[PDB]
Amino acid sequence: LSEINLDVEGSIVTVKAGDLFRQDGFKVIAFNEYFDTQVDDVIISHNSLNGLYIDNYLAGSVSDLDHRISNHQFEEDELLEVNHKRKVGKTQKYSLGTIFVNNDYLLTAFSKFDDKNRAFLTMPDYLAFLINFWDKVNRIYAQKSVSVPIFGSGITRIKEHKNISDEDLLKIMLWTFRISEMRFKFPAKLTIVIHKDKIDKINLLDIKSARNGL
Amino acid sequence: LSEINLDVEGSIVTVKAGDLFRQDGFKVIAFNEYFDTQVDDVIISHNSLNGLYIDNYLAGSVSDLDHRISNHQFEEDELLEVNHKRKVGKTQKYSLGTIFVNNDYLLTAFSKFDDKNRAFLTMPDYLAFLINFWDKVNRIYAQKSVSVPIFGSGITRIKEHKNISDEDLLKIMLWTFRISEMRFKFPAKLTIVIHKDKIDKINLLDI
Repeated sequence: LSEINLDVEGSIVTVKAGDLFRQDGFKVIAFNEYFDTQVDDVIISHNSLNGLYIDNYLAGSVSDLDHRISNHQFEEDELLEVNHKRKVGKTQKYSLGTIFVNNDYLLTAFSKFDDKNRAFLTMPDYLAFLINFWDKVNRIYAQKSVSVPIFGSGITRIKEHKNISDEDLLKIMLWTFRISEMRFKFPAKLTIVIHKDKIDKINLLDIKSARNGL
Repeated sequence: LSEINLDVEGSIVTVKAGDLFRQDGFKVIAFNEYFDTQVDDVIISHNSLNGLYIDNYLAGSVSDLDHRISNHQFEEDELLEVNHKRKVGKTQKYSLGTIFVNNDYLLTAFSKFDDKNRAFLTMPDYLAFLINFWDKVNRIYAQKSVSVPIFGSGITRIKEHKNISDEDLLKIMLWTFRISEMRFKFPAKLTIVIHKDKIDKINLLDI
């Protein structure tokens, strides 16, 4: 079984094996809190989806995107404090769930970076990113297709849940999307794209319950 | 029906109709971020579970409790800022999920208060409180009985979710608890208590 459609409180949500970059419509790439763009296996890694987007899929130079983000008008709440101590990498912190749209890609600030440029989140941070993100897309991209990976199944560490399964992350994503879409009467059309090789690990049948919040 | 036991990650979580104050073991009362104690229908309502506890069940004086909390030594993360502008009530703010023990009662910092002193939470606040709260009780009160109400099903307003239902709050509580106990060999023994007048609108059968 490689695809499932579920009714989540009135909206059809699709979970399917595939390649995110082959999806038509809006595609979500998970960046870090600084919206770093330097793929040198030091800040951003070449195996991440964040570095893979920049390496082979970004339109234009990395230097052009940096200036588009630097000269972008983020809400007063989406802008955080500036880490002047950051040695290697950008300095402006952004609040999780922040979205910078770039052609048909939604670059979202997902993971945090510690003093040792390690990608991490706490479970409260993870659930808070999801709720904020789901709010922004259901509000801004109502009725538009949005395709997302399994947030946090890559190198991002969820503190104290290092062994969390992609199947648990997937259920959480559906629980938090339900909480969000239930306040919107025309939410986004959500597709969760699972890497074709990882789909054999996940039992899509263990997830259907999350469409009702359990 | 009125009671169900759920096999959550191997642990049993009881959901029952009844009166929280009649439970054996630990009973959780939700306070605000300042741990205020002035039941006066402006900063703490006399109808809230917070008010009923202080008015009808607090063993000791409110002053004994305020001072005991003041002189209590929380963690460094649990102690946040100090609203000096605070026109009324305590000024020390605590991080949601902080617990102060008071006999067989766990007084936990749950709701936030605004300028008008409205009890409120963002949905990310609510989920963060639960994860931070569950982790504390699963670590400190492992194998001990902890009874709780449905957090958020009272005067507290979850922003953008003014009309969230008690059944939906119960569902959030149950899967945020699962995430928590996941990382504990011996979690706490959780009993979620619903008020008899609300088990009609909630179908524990569904769940």
